[PDB]
Amino acid sequence: KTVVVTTILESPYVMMKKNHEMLEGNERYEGYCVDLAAEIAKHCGFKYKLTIVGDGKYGARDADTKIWNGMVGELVYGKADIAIAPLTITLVREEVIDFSKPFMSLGISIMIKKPIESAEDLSKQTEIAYGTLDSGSTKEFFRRSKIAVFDKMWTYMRSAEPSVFVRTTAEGVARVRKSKGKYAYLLESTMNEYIEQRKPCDTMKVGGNLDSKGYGIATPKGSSLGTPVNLAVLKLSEQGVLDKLKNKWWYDKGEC
Amino acid sequence: KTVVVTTILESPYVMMKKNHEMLEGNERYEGYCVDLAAEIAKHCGFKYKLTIVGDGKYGARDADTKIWNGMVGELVYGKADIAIAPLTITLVREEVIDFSKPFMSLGISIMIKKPIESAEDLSKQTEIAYGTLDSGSTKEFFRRSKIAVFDKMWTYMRSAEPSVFVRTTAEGVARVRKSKGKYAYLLESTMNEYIEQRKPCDTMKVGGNLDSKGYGIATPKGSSLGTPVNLAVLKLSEQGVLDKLKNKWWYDKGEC
Amino acid sequence: KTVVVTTILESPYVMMKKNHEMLEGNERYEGYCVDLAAEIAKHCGFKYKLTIVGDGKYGARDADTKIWNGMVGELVYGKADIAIAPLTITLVREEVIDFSKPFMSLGISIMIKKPIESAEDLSKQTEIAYGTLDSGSTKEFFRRSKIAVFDKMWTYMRSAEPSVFVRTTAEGVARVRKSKGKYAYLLESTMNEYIEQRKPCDTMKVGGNLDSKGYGIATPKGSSLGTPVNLAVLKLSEQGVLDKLKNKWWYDKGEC
Amino acid sequence: KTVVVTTILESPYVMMKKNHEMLEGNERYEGYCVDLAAEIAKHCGFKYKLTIVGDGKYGARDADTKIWNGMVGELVYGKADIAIAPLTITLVREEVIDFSKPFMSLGISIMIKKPIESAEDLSKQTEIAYGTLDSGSTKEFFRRSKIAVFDKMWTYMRSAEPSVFVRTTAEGVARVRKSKGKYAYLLESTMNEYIEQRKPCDTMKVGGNLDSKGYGIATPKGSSLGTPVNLAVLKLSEQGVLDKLKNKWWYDKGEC
Ligand SMILES: NS(=O)(=O)c1cc2c(cc1Cl)N[C@H]([C@H]1C[C@H]3C=C[C@@H]1C3)NS2(=O)=O
Ligand SMILES: NS(=O)(=O)c1cc2c(cc1Cl)N[C@H]([C@H]1C[C@H]3C=C[C@@H]1C3)NS2(=O)=O
Ligand SMILES: NS(=O)(=O)c1cc2c(cc1Cl)N[C@H]([C@H]1C[C@H]3C=C[C@@H]1C3)NS2(=O)=O
Ligand SMILES: NS(=O)(=O)c1cc2c(cc1Cl)N[C@H]([C@H]1C[C@H]3C=C[C@@H]1C3)NS2(=O)=O
Ligand SMILES: NCc1cc2[nH]c(=O)c(=O)[nH]c2cc1[N+](=O)[O-]
Ligand SMILES: NCc1cc2[nH]c(=O)c(=O)[nH]c2cc1[N+](=O)[O-]
Ligand SMILES: NCc1cc2[nH]c(=O)c(=O)[nH]c2cc1[N+](=O)[O-]
Ligand SMILES: NCc1cc2[nH]c(=O)c(=O)[nH]c2cc1[N+](=O)[O-]
Repeated sequence: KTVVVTTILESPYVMMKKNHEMLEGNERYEGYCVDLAAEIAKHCGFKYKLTIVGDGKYGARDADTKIWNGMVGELVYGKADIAIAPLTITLVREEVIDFSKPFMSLGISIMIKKPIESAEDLSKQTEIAYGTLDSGSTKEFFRRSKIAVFDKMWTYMRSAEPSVFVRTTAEGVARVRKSKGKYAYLLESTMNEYIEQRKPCDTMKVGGNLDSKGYGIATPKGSSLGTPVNLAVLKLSEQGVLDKLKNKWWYDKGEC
Repeated sequence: KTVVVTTILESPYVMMKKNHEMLEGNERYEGYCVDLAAEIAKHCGFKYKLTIVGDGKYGARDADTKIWNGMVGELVYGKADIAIAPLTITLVREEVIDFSKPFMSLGISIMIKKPIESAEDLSKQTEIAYGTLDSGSTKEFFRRSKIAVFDKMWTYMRSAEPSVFVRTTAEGVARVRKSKGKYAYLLESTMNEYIEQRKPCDTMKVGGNLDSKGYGIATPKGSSLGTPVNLAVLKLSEQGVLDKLKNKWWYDKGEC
Repeated sequence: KTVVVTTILESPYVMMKKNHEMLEGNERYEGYCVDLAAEIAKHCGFKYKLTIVGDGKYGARDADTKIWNGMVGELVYGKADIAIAPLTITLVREEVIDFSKPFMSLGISIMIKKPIESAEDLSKQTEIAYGTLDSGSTKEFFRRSKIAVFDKMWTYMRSAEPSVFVRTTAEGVARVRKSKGKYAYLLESTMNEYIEQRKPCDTMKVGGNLDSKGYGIATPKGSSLGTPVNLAVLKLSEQGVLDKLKNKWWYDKGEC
Repeated sequence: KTVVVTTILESPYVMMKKNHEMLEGNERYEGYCVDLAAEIAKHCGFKYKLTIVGDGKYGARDADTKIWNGMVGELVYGKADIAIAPLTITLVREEVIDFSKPFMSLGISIMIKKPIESAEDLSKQTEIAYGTLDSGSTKEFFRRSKIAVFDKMWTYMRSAEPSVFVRTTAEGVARVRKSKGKYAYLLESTMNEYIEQRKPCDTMKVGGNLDSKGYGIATPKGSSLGTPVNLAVLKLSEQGVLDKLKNKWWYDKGEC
């Protein structure tokens, strides 16, 4: 039986090809996650079909009806057999599905207009503003923080005029590019570097990751693909395959 | 029942108390892993007894007799119920034992005396020598690496005189401090930062991580502790506790 | 029973929530004294309701009818059970009501626009004018002062033109910000620091405190709350809670 | 009946006169506390006899025997009717004896040789050393402290070579004087100022008080001298008498 691989459209993980309208099957898509799916299938030996999640969400549960949307919902309700996507490994998600070892390491990073080379410097000064997404995991991390630096950041951002929070990541990047060095954006390190390697190459990632997270390949609880996929990720990590794929899709196809 | 925790003596993970002669039980030890064990036991609501691994080794499979030693041996042969230590998540270990999600991220870094800011700069120049251990993860990573930069680094190291390889990290740091800016050490980033934060403060860490690894909490295969321990690790990571413990034993206790 | 906690509307002690219309009860208020009331009630384990004093006055005795107004009136005439507010510990108030040990220390300081580093520096020179409230504790302190510096300051202020006395605190701060370094304001050190930590940040605090005063928690005479409240104040001061609460509402929420 | 006033020999509060062996009665002693006792007696209209505490201690429980020593024990066991001394208002003492409102404000301050202004700066730099007494309430303040600055200074102090903690305060000021700018002393603000005003006038108090404490007049619990002495202290504070006595014994009799 062929294995359904649910995933999401997000550059450079999964992207729609230039000549995709004429293509069919798995050839309509390309990216880091497509190559990762190919490597996992080669390691384990199964035939797979790539499918994009219908609602285009990573996955969350509502306190009202206790239902999961997105790829986590697709996994828990039997619609998909495996999720190969930039899905963050969280406790709430891990309670309902099985996560492999993280195949990519990320964290919260600072985006500026290409000095302030760390988070504490940005917190101290008020000359350069900084913002976060209007609603997201990074925003909740800032909200529920204990360290003094992040507490000061959150007290500043929550009570600030104009609203430094931004609806969507694209609007935040646009704000950073417009503000001619006045506004800094806080976001995931992987997306930060991806945008930094995009035209017109006017943004730069500065400093280190504020926290540490990871992306995992998720399977339903009690699935037969859990253990073999976990060993596949570890094998690809020690072989340097995962390092090669990140270099290819972030830098070899970069534009700077 | 009292769960036996197998552990190795490593700084700042598990060091002897300054007055361990006047103490008995788990009060004899302190460090990062002692606090981690305390929090893991608090989450799962059980009592434990810390035990230092007698062989003093992390764990590997014998080439001929196929017998594991170290904490991996203790878990495989039922001499312990958990291994709360900086145990690297690898493939063969994952095949014999169970690993949790990585509670700390590490990679190969460069140690220089307090001109070189990256591995590319290190490879291009020949003024400064550099090497790794005589045998271990770093040397095997450089031996099998197909990437051009690390391939060039390895072919330099193999054909360099005097020999750039050292017998143990202690003599590696010693040779770094004695060469007076004429030697770089390729070691784990955690040990790099720790030695950086020690007196007399004559070493620094340059560049990013060459690869990416992780330390995980090990548990015997088929144990009932694996899932609660994994959830405890995820909860501690999301609450910022692991952020605090790393900063405490690396920077707050630092002498620089 | 429910304990009535009379309070005054003063910043940053008790101020309205940014969206107090949507809220009700004790969640409708915020500030230093709200947190202090929460901790005091937690120590003594009682239920409380925050009520703003209707007259909007701290409390004084009428020289004609000998009737107290404000929160001192509420405590004397049995309209409240406790007064958790910046109430100054004075002689007549101590004669009518009971005060705890001072939970915060304050004095008379100098407010200048961001040449003078002490009160005697103000006294010796004449270029910069300075004054106090037209009616209040500071003017009376300067009036009946036998110390040479304070006596010289007072005899300058009395025989000065244009008049150096302001109607209220807001007018004094405004006159400080409308003189371009040609006017100094003599006010309480707590209000000095507060206005210093607010936008547009064009005022500073120079020199030490001219005298010593304290804010105390006031309880009705012959009540069972006095001794536990005094012990609670002492315990909170010894634990550093009072140090933290001032830092939060003065500096951690500052705008400079 | 004459009132017994227990005191402690401590400059400038209580001191022995140059011609004391010739004199008898209350004339054997002079200082800030002697003048304060005179003012309190005049306000309350009683005659008093000044006595020095036999063991020369302020007061502390001995946990094994549960017996108070010093002037606190003198008051508890009926030996003395009032204590007029630099007795800190603490939680443990307040439960057992009665304290008036504080007549003097003090705190922990930094003593240098006349570089660094504030305590956070001292914490950051490791060039200048600093340490408190081998015992006393300053170490207890530092240990219980949860703020990052004071906690990090405490962790520096605990693990420090050579031992920066000092046996006695005189040895501490001697070490500061001999250290020629290398060692800073942390102690009470009042004693800091007193030593600053004495020959050879080489030490200087710098920065601000780290915490806030106070000295109070102590009376046995449930005694008729409580409220009158409290009112006397308040009246003397509002009359400026306490300011005058502080100036007289710290500066008017200073030597710098
Ligand atoms: N450089 S990267 O973000 O593409 C990246 C990140 C990571 C990789 C591999 C790569 Cl290539 N493997 C590690 C894995 C190895 C073992 C230790 C942690 C997991 C299990 N996780 S990681 O630290 O999240
Ligand atoms: N010691 S550390 O600050 O570098 C550090 C490192 C890591 C942390 C948490 C911390 Cl505090 N959690 C992550 C975990 C979170 C979820 C995603 C990857 C694992 C599962 N692993 S990690 O990337 O190895
Ligand atoms: N830093 S502050 O003004 O908020 C402040 C001021 C003071 C505090 C505590 C704080 Cl946090 N406690 C002291 C108390 C402690 C004991 C000695 C005097 C009173 C009883 N009073 S204080 O010296 O008036
Ligand atoms: N300048 S000083 O240390 O001699 C000093 C310190 C203080 C004085 C008076 C003087 Cl002179 N009175 C105040 C008192 C006044 C009222 C408010 C707090 C107590 C009751 N306490 S204090 O703030 O501890
Ligand atoms: N960077 C990819 C990406 C991955 C995500 N994974 C998640 O589990 C999630 O809850 N939100 C994410 C947002 C993004 N994003 O668009 O920044
Ligand atoms: N704690 C550092 C450290 C951790 C290790 N963990 C392992 O699982 C391992 O096989 N070898 C290690 C060597 C070292 N080392 O000596 O740098
Ligand atoms: N700083 C708070 C503040 C506290 C006060 N307490 C009093 O007991 C009082 O009689 N007058 C006060 C004025 C002020 N003020 O300056 O607004
Ligand atoms: N008068 C100063 C002083 C006053 C003190 N009051 C106290 O209640 C105490 O327990 N210890 C003290 C030590 C000192 N000291 O540093 O000599």
